[PDB]
Amino acid sequence: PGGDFSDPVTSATLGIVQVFWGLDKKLAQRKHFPSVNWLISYSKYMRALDEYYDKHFTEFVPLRTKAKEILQEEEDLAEIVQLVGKASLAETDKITLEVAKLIKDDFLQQNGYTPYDRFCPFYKTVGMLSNMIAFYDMARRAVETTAQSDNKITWSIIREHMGEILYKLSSMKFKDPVKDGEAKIKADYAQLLEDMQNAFRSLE
Amino acid sequence: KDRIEIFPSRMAQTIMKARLKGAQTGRNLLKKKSDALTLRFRQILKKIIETKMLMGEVMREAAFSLAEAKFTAGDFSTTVIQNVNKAQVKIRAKKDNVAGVTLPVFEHYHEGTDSYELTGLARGGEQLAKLKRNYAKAVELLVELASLQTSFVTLDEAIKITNRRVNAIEHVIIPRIERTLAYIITELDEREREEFYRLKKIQEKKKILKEKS
Amino acid sequence: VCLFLNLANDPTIERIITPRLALTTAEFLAYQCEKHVLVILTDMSSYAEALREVSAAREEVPGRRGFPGYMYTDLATIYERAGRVEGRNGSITQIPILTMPNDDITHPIPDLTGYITEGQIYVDRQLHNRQIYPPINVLPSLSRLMKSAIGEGMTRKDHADVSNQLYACYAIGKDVQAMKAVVGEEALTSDDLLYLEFLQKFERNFIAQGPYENRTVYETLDIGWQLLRIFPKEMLKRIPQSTLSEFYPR
Amino acid sequence: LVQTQRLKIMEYYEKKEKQIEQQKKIQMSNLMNQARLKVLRARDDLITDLLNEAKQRLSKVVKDTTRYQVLLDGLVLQGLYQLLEPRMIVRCRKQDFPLVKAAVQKAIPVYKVATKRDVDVQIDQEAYLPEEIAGGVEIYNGDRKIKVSNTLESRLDLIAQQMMPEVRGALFGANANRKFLD
Repeated sequence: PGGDFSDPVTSATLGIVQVFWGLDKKLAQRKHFPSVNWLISYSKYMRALDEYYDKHFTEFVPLRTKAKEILQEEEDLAEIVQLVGKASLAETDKITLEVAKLIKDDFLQQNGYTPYDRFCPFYKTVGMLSNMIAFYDMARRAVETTAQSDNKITWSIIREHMGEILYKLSSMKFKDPVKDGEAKIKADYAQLLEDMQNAFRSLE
Repeated sequence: KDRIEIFPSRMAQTIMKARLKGAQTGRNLLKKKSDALTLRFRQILKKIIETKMLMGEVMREAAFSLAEAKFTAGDFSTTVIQNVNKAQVKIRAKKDNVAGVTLPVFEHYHEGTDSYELTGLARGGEQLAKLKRNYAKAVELLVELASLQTSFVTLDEAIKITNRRVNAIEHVIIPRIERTLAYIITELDEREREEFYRLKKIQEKKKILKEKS
Repeated sequence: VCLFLNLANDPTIERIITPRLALTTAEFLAYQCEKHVLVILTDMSSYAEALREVSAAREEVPGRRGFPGYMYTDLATIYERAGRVEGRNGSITQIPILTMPNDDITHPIPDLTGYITEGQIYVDRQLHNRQIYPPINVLPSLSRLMKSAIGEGMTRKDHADVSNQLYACYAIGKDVQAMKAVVGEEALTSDDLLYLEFLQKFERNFIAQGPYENRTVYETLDIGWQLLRIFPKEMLKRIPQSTLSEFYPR
Repeated sequence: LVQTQRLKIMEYYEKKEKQIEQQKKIQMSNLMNQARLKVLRARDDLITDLLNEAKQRLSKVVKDTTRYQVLLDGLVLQGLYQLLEPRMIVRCRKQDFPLVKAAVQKAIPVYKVATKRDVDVQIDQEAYLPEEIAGGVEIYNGDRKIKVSNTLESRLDLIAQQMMPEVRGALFGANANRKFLD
């Protein structure tokens, strides 16, 4: 009756089912479409699927462990980002608000009538997260080894320098999975990784 | 003013338990954001009286040079008030925040003009530069005192607003959400009690139907 | 282990004789065969949803929050089947498990469990989202008989003084954890950095275990000491000085 | 860094070596588990065949008559005391009609001195107990709505299940760890 777990029907379903694709009404006017919450939504089929992911895909569970965490560290920052407002902040937190923003508009963002976002194949789904987590860990490894030595950097020297890298990392959701070939999409995500391994070596 | 308008139900109990809990998290920010601003507010008072005692020194040691131009050059005050066009020290403003509120702080600047490079060319100009060094490192101090009393009155106004906003939750908002909670747990005890009797009364009417048979 | 599995699609009367089959087996095994039995009752809030269903299908009238009026002396017939006994070498220690609906504590299933049982454990949600296993909160949790299960000749001599020292430094860090966001990193001293560097290693080494790593209690103190070496001996206030001389320098 | 590129490969082959050694203990645990079950089934088979010998030694008494007429005095009067209806009806086998009838006739006065009741108890000559049973009777009430199974196969089933602690204590020894009984 308005999005609660107090009524006897919603609370006595979550004691029975294993997947909860928890949707809210506050997170609907963003034109996000779905209204995914990803804080109260769970899935208890992660232990049963540790054999399918490790055999057929063999890489995905540590990226899924990290990608659920980056969207969680953003939440416990965002109450202070509203009230205090980005003034005296660490620079490892500015990664997990800009890389975390890149997930929330280019990975968990959909629109269902479009010729690229009515089907999302899973090899392209792990192909998009294979680059986004690599950009997060390379932004973290840059900011922690260049924290004391000489010419300490922030994020705001990278996003101005690497603005063309953040276009290819934002134009993965707009590649059509239907017209393009099956292997036409992984090579584009494997050629982009060397435009993400060489690009950081242009700053250091 | 005494209750937030809602009617007692099971769902409306969890929403006024969440809004109370969603207010206690706001006060927990503002209870310590004021003290974090008060943590910087004591240190400016732990700087302003210490800087004021250096002000009593520099205006003596440079004031012990005021004779060291006047025992030598006599009176030269008609030079400094009739021969001046452009000063040397400039002031540029700089913002430098603490904890969500900004603080405008004064910064030194070095213009490159002086209308006093040929002063003392007749009798002596070496004793003037002894005073001139002694007064310039007063302005190299008094730009820090003038920046310290201007970050005082920015943290003096931002603390006296946050408090009126921790107290506006402690004494206005959160007691109103608590008193409507103590009315939902009361009026729903009443709706269970009137349905205690009604579920009991239909049971005796089933017993009247069974002793007939 | 002797496993009693009562399903959800099985009858709701068979859920009410399930913890009574398990506790009569435990009272044979302990008070007549002198074993030490640990009795784990999983989801005791699902017992009380089957007791409320069996009660209303017995044509009884419900009590407070719809639960039966005898709910205090119905859980007590389950929970109070515990403890050691005089003249026998066995015991029964119970670990109930609850599911609080809407994280409510004034619900009558956690209200009466906290009314008969001694302490709580408090699996936390803000640790499960941050990917910590097991997600057990320390700050609200409590064992009311913990001061008798520890000590010399039971666990080890410093188990009292280590635990309340890690409890203080977990609380002082979590204030610094929120305070760091308010003022920033450049405004924290070399005191509030020892508590945020401990806090990154208390959650990922003491709390974090992994599901197959049986840390014995002699190894949960050496874990607990090599976090207490991030601080010098001038900072550890909860530990008395006699065992600080015996356990800190290694 | 030559140290570092060993360990990132070593962690891919300490992880595989922690895996199969876990896979070794699953095989040893799945076989020790069915070890206790296969030996618990070889304790159940010895019991369910001990009752088969008590089902065949039971039918070596129904061949007798001087030891079975005195038994059928028990089983009928045990049923006429359970029902206590003013008109009961006794079922039996085909060839066991006189041993039931001579047990009924000795019972109705012995009933009446013990209960102060009157009965019209008569033997059903239309429907028989099936001959594959091992003896005994069944006593109905007047309109055959409450029945008492006092056959010998349903008496051995009731007796033996309430003697299963005692036959276990005598066959397989005492419990080596059970100190008390209360």
